[PDB]
Amino acid sequence: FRIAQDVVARENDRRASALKEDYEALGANLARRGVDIEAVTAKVEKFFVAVPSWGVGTGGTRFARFPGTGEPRGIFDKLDDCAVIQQLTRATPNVSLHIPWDKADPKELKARGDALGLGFDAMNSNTFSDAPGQAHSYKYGSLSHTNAATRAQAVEHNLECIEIGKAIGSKALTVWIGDGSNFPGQSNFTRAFERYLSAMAEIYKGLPDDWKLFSEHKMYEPAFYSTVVQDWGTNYLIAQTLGPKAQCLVDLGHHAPNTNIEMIVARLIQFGKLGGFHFNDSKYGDDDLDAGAIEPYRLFLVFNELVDAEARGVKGFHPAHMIDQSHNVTDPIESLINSANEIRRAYAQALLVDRAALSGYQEDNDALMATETLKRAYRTDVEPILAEARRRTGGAVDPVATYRASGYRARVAAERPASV
Amino acid sequence: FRIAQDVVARENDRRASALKEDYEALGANLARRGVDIEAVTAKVEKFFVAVPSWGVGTGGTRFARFPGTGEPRGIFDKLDDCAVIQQLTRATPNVSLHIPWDKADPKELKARGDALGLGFDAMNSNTFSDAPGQAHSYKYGSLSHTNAATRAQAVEHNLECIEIGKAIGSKALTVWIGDGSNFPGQSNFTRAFERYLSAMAEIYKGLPDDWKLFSEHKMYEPAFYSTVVQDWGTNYLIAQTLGPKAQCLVDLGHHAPNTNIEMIVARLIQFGKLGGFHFNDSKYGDDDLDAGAIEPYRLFLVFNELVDAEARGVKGFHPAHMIDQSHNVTDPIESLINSANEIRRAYAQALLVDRAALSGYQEDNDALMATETLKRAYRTDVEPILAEARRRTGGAVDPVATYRASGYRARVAAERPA
Amino acid sequence: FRIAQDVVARENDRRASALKEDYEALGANLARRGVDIEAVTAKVEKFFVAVPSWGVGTGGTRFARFPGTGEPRGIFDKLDDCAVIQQLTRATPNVSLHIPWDKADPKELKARGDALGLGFDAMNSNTFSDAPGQAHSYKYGSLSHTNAATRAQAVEHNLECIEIGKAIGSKALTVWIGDGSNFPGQSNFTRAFERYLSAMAEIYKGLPDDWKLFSEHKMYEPAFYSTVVQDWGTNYLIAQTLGPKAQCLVDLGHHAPNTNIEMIVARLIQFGKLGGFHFNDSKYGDDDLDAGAIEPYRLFLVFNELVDAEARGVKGFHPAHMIDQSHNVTDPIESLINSANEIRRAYAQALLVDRAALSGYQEDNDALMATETLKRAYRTDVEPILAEARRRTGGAVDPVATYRASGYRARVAAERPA
Amino acid sequence: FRIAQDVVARENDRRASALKEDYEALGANLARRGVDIEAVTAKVEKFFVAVPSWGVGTGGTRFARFPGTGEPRGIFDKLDDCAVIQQLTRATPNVSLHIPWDKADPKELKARGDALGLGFDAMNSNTFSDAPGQAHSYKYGSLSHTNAATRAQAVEHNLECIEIGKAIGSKALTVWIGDGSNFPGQSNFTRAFERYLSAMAEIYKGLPDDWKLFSEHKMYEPAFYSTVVQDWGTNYLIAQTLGPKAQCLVDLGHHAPNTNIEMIVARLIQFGKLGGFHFNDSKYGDDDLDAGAIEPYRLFLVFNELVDAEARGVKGFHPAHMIDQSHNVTDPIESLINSANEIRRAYAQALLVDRAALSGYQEDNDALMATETLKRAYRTDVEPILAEARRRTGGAVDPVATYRASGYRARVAAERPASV
Ligand SMILES: [Zn+2]
Ligand SMILES: [Zn+2]
Ligand SMILES: [Zn+2]
Ligand SMILES: [Zn+2]
Ligand SMILES: [Zn+2]
Ligand SMILES: [Zn+2]
Ligand SMILES: [Zn+2]
Ligand SMILES: [Zn+2]
Repeated sequence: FRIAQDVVARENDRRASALKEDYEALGANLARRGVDIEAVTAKVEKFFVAVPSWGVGTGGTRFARFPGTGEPRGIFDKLDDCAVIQQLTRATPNVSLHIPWDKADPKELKARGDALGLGFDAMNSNTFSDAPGQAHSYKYGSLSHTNAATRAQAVEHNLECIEIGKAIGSKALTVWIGDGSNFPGQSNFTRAFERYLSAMAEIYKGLPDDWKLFSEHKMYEPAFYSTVVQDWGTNYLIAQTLGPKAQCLVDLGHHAPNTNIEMIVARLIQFGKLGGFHFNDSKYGDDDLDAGAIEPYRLFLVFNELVDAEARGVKGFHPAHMIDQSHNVTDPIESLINSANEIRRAYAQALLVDRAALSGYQEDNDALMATETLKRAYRTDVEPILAEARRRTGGAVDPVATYRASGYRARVAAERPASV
Repeated sequence: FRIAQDVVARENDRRASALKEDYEALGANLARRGVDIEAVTAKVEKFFVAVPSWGVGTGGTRFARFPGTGEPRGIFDKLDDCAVIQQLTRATPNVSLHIPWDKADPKELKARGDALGLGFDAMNSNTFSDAPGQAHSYKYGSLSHTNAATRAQAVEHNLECIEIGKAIGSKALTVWIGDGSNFPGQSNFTRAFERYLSAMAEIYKGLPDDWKLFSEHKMYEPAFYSTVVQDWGTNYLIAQTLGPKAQCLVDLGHHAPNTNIEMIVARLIQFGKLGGFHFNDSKYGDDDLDAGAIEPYRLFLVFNELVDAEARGVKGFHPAHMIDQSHNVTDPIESLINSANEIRRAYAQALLVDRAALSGYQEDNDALMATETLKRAYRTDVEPILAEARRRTGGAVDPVATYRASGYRARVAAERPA
Repeated sequence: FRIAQDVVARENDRRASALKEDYEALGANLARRGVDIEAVTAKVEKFFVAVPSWGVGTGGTRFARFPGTGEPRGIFDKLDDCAVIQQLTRATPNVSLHIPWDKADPKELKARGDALGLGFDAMNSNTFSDAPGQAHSYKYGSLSHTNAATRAQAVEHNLECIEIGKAIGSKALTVWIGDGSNFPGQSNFTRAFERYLSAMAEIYKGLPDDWKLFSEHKMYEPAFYSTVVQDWGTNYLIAQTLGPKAQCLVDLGHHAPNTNIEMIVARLIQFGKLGGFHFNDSKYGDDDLDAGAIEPYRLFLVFNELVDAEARGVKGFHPAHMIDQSHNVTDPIESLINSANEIRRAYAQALLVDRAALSGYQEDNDALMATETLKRAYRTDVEPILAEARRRTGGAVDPVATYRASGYRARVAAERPA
Repeated sequence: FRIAQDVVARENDRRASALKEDYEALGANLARRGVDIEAVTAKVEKFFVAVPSWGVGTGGTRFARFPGTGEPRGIFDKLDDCAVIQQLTRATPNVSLHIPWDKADPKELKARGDALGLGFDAMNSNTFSDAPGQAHSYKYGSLSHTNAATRAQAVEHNLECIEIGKAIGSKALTVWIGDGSNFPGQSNFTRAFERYLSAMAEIYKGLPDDWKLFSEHKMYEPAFYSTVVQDWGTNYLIAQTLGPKAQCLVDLGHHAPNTNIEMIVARLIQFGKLGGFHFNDSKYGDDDLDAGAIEPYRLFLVFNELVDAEARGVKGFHPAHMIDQSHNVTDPIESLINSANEIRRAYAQALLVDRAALSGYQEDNDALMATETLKRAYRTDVEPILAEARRRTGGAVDPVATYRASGYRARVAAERPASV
């Protein structure tokens, strides 16, 4: 236990009356709306989202990285911090690894995860940066590089990510590369895409029967003119061409300005190619900010589509969700905790939508009442639901508050010497 | 001849000397670069782009419309003006009609075209506005409207466009609707798209083998929250789903800010779904401005993908090129003329690209030289070639100058009600 | 009374039981946060936003207009509909008129307003479209047109607006123009701005001592390349140059993609040039959609700045708020009603912000808690406070429901032509 | 000479014939247009743009950095590299330093400059990153930070930059900070701006009589929610508040999507607050790509505004232009060489515009001929002019090729230690 259980008990107990009071008042409100709070809380308790191992360390920009105290160094420190998030929120039982950043003895990794109450989600390859001793540089690309040997090296690396994953209980490989161009003419759009497809096919072959291969699109950065896997369009083409085990990941901040992202999610669901959604928020580009800190309604609308599919069924709908953020000015553990909270909030509110009435208003072209139908769910403060769900599953009523009272940050600060 | 042949001759002779000097100098420059200027002029003389019948009249915004003098009244006046663009540029031999705005007797349309020296490009259906006497309003959609009757009506209108088209020489149906929503929840994305797909399939059945069914995506406007056919991604799903004769249409100004459009072009070409282009320029949204008036380089880069397609030997690749612009503050004829000129300008520069050298710099990851290889073609002032091509084919060295020296605007201003 | 009072009371009783429960519960919740739900309600009852006389009529785009039943015709019909919005929501006691659209005997407008329980807000001049019998077209601009006569005509019209407003009680003139260019070179940015400044100076001279002159910026549309008053930066230059009675209007959907609108509001407030805010919502451009229907948090954040201004004790702060929306796919009356409610919602949420706690987290750079302090206020469902505010002031608990139960649309649909 | 003269000579002679044919042809074409080419060349050979010392090193993103061979070791190697750019383009006689990065004995900096034929442009302060031993971190800001001692520390640093500048011949301080917030509520917008204005006033107070203070706006990055100096509006307010010596710097890639940047330039000129223009090119955000590589027409339109200023007779307009770019996938020296060329290219075309005819078309609202009048200039290939200008001033007819023929990169690669 990273956080002392008595601390959690103590903090949860001092707030129990306040929680009960809010949970009952909201229950009566929902009752009058033909909604059983219990059924909502039970689904909220089972909604999980994978945490990225690299998310608990302080992020930065090309201009600077301002570390806080107790920076986790290495996958072990990182797992230890991810455990706090899971313990207090009970919404992140699985961690997503990144190779080579988190390379370590498989057996040791698994053992550490099991001891912490954490599992492992999709593996993440890295061919957007060069590692020491690497024979071929990825400066000009990897899987789509013009040099065959470089592509081969990129493919072999992704294969190794699978072998590591197979050994720790993982069932998928996410592939996000920087590949693209910064100048017009630098790359031949079609030929680079062909090279990419060809290299991905080889990785696809190394896929066990129960594994999936996720490709992630991004409009720009690190490439500033063109990017091989630039949008969900190219992303769909990829998934369809690779096969059944290949699907597309939709990362909120990876789209052009004003893009209707929730429609992209619905389009992928329909054609059974939505592998999963990567949560974060943005205002300008791929800001990788805390989920819901900028546009919480947008987040709700995305979840509205997920819930529609989750309820109405849909062939091939088994999303692998993950938070992908950079925490440059906050305590990384606190931001991930509140972001996971935000993700469950949007989920919970999506569950309140009256699907029948909505469908009626859409059929009648009653736009005002259709949008109002969503707003009724969205405007609902489901915090008591999120907190109770946490309380019933070993979590903290108020995660951040509990995390602060535990002095966890100061503790790892004493154990982890900083640069200065 | 909408324009007096003597006016054309006078204004050409007035610029002949200068064109000879410019053409020979560029000819010499290109020879040093290993390019035969005659081979380019020959290709430029063959590049054509369709003019929109509805682009010959002054356009407007939701705030106002400020018509100029001699506004065309009806499709026949419009064809008369389109003939001027063709006569002077020799690059716009085909007119794309819009129904029901251009509804008229087929035989007459065909005859007028033949007399003016104009053919007919793709037909354009219109279910994004209610025509008088219409049974069902498209207020809430057409091909994807929730009401079955409204959808059938829209389907029927599209089939009718095909009938009118067969009788006048058209070989394609362009489908662009405003279908979408302005509010979250108003529509169910998936079901709306399913309806659209079923409707389009019905239209596909009635599509002749010598025709192409072009669907056109747009991010927003008229719909401000979501649009059924919002981007090329959906456009590809549509075309793929519909059949070998269904292709995607790419309108330059119909994309999200900063979208790399030339890549969209390359992607569609690779999967054989690039039906054609709708040229125009923009800076903010779907501004429908004169081609290359805002970003001429982007226009060159789009054409760079087109010229590369041919070089890479892509089979059956014959995209239909059409200009889709609104002229709110200029003489629609001059704009269209210069827009067509700009399009040909971009194409000619693209032809100057040293494909071998570019391929070499791309393989060796010499980004600087690869970009400079494109710039060397783009920086070349190809006006001499554009002017010569026009001259050798009956056009004007300086189209707009000739157009103004004829007093055509004043003329039709006196023949048409103000 | 446009809406039968028996209906208003019947629909309120029908929901009076559920409301009391929700109200008491929120009251209890707020008390635990050290907030007296009555003080909040008291201030919400006093928050007003003006309604545009042109907003009650169905809006459209350059592609089509899909009118509904009983479309109002003329100012008097529009005032009748605005009265409904005011009666049910009690948040729109003032109407903003637009000339020449609403030109009519001032004495009559004044009387009809007093009878309907409506006042008149800022006047709106119209030089972005031509009226019949107009001597000079505004095709190429109005207050900044190169033609002196045209600028003079634009100035007189605005002066005329001031006069009509002086007779009906208005205290401000709002000037939004389309003036700009669609092509590079068409306008000399500086010369054009100079002309605008000089002309606005003349309109300023016709301002009574207690009036305000509001200049409204807009990035683009109808001008697609450049706009004389393109952003708040240029807007500030205008207000600072004209004088103390000149201020800037910030319209939500008139900004570039991703712009931080709330910072703009704060900057203008800091320098005393925030004349007022124009509410609506958007996703792509100047969509003019219902306020908060797309991005409610942004709406809330704008109000957070408005509320903080009072908290810091900004002197002379009296913004003239107004709704500026286009309703193309819903009953205009219904949309304006929910827009006004959404506005009050953001306002009430802004009031719930624990300023002491917030400044505390800002001071010690506790970003996470600072942002959570806002969220605690924003996430709070204040509908009961809004519904209770309307009930106590003669409005409806569920305005749109009451409106639909009254059958008002069918009524005016019968009294008015199709 | 960084580049041997026999090489520059040989390469020039190799291209003399083609240059002669293209220049004389163009000259004739211009004569037929009523333009004397010699007059353009004479103005072109005197147009200078300052080069950033931090631009001759390979740049990177927050994802990776892929250095090339011969990366400059310190400021002295960097000046050496800038000397090559100057020798070959003859368009970048001045270098802009960045403190503390370029810290060194002012006497030695000045001496190396004079020795290489380089002058020093605007000084650049750095409070967007933490240098060793600071009493306070700029993590949450610098000049607008809530902590008084932190702001005082940033102020002092800027004053030190001025002292170094005065010792080496600089006449200005460029201030660009990262200050802002990544979360709504994190900063009180107004309080932060007030703190920034007060602090900047103190820096202003340290300005010599003939120095200028340039404040540079930027929409986002590193801050992803709000930025203190976010746009030209805020920038104008700053310059007007500080005084006559304070002006605004306009960096191309620092504006929101679709922004009309040329108008901004016009607006700042009209009110006398355009201190200078930082050149680069972009497509998505602050891409910092080679100038004119993405949108050459927009570059031309910016110059059109600069030149129209002289046409309208603006007095005392002497803007301080600088290139501010990041070269992640090219030889920095080559990218800087071609960017400088592109800038002179756009400047030359702007000089070719028929202002007389243009003012006529603007007055009678002939939109079409007005736009075509600019195009007739922009479409003109002025390369021959740029090349001749370089030949006349000791530069190379084709800088990049001459640079490659010299083998300068391999030479410095064998002299400079790669970081380990
Ligand atoms: Zn991701
Ligand atoms: Zn990302
Ligand atoms: Zn189109
Ligand atoms: Zn269009
Ligand atoms: Zn407005
Ligand atoms: Zn507007
Ligand atoms: Zn800069
Ligand atoms: Zn920058």
